[PDB]
Amino acid sequence: QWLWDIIDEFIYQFQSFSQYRCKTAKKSEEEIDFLRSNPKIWNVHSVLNVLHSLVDKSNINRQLEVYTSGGDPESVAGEYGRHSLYKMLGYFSLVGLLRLHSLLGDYYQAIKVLENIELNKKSMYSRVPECQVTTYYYVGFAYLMMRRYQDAIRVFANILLYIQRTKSMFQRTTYKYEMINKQNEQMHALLAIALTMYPMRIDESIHLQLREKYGDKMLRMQKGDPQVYEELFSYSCPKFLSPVVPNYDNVHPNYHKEPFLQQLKVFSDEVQQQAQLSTIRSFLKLYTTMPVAKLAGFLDLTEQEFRIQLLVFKHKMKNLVWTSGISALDGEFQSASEVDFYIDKDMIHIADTKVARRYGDFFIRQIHKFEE
Amino acid sequence: TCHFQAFWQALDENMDLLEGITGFEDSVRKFICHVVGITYQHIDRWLLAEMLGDLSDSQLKVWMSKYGWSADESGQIFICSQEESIKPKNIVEKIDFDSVSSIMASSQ
Amino acid sequence: AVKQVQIDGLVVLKIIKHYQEEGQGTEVVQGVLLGLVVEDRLEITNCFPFPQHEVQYQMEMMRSLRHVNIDHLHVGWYQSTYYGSFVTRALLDSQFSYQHAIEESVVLIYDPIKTAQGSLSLKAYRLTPKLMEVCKEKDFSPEALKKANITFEYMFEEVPIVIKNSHLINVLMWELEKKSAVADKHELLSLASSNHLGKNLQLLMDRVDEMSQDIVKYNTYMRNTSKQQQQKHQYQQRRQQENMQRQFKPPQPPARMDSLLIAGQINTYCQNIKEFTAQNLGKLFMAQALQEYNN
Repeated sequence: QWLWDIIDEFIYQFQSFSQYRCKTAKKSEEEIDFLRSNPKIWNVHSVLNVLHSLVDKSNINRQLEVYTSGGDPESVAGEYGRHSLYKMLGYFSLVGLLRLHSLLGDYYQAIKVLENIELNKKSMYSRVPECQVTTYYYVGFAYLMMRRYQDAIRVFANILLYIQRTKSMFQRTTYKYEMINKQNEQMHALLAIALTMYPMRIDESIHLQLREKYGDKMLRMQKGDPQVYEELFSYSCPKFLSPVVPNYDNVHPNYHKEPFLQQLKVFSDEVQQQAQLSTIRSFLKLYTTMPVAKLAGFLDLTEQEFRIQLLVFKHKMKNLVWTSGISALDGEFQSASEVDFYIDKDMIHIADTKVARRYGDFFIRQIHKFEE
Repeated sequence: TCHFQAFWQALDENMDLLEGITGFEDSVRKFICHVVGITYQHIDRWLLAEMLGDLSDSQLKVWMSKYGWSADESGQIFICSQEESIKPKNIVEKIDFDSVSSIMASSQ
Repeated sequence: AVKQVQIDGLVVLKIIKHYQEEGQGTEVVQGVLLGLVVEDRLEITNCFPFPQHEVQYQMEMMRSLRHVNIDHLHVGWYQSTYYGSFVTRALLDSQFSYQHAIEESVVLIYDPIKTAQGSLSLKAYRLTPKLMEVCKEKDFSPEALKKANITFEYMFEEVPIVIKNSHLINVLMWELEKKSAVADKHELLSLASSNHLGKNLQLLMDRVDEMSQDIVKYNTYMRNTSKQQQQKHQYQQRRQQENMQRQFKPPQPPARMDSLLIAGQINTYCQNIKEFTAQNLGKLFMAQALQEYNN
């Protein structure tokens, strides 16, 4: 207990948000002039959705462990929000991509996200920095499971622009820069753990001491080890649903692990499937041009039971990606370049320091007129 | 992981819902003629129909007339050229006039 | 202040004439500048230079300029320097000498090598009033430095130059251009300079090593004071416990006008080598269009 007034204080406002803002608040003037003259804080409309997103995850784990079917904050977040957020005449505020990341976000607690190109299209307003960290991490983890892996370098590079120019000034992240920037580079490095070794997107971004901490992990992938499905799965384990708090822990019947067997046990068996491609990619190309004697020379050099090994060499070569045409007369395999890219961060680091040289001069030129 | 001896020759066909859906053979081989086009430039048609689940040449030429396959004989099969999938993301990638002129206007 | 500086044609060609004959290896050579300032525009029509060694030389020529009915009112003084480095205490001392007689005064610093590789470098800069402020009270002291605030953007403000002539010079420009040998203008688009870039950066590196020298001792001045403040507060707790039971020099810092002089000198490297940067990169990128059809 001690958390039941935490929901009940804020959901009494969240009851009103479907009531006021969808039904009647297109010509509502009297609540507006209360919010201009009385209070001291101006940013409550970004407080009132996003702190309500926090407090409902605090009570989804509470209610779903006390009521399975038709939970009450499953009702007030899920069954009230979505048509009430977008559909009305123009809410000329910062809520534009904010409300769809609730609408995609409540489409994301249950795993059924299929909608990436449709919400890409519909936006006419600008982006919030709180919006930008969640939306590449949401659709990139969607593409981590929906396996657009050659564009997964593009989605997780987009989040890592890293120019903060810090704005705190009263907790405006909220609580979520350092945790989620830890998150999005980790699955990015776990992309370099799963999809070995095509990025070359964390090598030019960050230092090499952190990349060797995963570097201990990714060399376990290659020939031999059973924990490589497990280190991929357990480091994603606070990232699948992210549950925050139980209020009642009674294990006689548990009645909280039945939603855990919903997501977690069936999500783990596909992490065994993730490093299977890494066992297809367990020969990095060191010998890539062969005769037909050295394809069968590759059949016995990889493993025993060499003839017929082509029934399991095709199992060793075909998971999503592998491209070479084989000859039968002269036996020529083909060779696909692992080729270097070149330094574009010399350009970007001019733009890193030129925004910093102007802004260190921008903020502190006010200082020369604040105190002198 | 492309196991087909279980799928076509060791399949337990006791359930009628496999024929209860229409065209399961034409759909799942449409998955399979798609995936072979990446991986071959020459394969014989004996080893082709073995991994396609034991249908004859009386139908093998019909399904290969659909999907851009020619039988260049004894035994090879024409999908595509050589030079597409060396795939250079090459060394010669460049910096253009307009890609740096954002910064070139302010230093000048 | 002065918002505009403007030239007649006679000042510049005699500015070349003290580079062209007089000193050739590298010489600081210097002059006076001349003109009247009609309101909001400093009009330059003349100069006469000084050899490499004064006011008696300067004032005797003033009668000579009056003898032929030519304008004789001293506004400022010019100086030739090396590649980017003109900023010294000696010219700024010799500039506030002329900021004091007339309220508007100028350096047009003529750099003959930046012209010979490229764009015209005369640097027509003027003194900011807040750097006029600190020398009139003569407090080169860090306590008034922050109240009479000097930070390095208003360390030398720049006055833009607009070229002016009579129309008979435009006759003589039209007269000369026809009757001449064909002097092709090709020397701007040169597309090899790495020692013009090299000595630009090497003269920068010794001043940042001079700047590294200044803040390494600035640790030691704090290492002098951080011991001595606690040692005297140890002597506070030493001597105050003494008189209950019965009943020195602080250091100077490095003198902070040189630390502002090095940042404004490194400010001269920063504007020019990055203006040098796209200058060569423009002729590199037009040469991308020169190889572009050739297979």
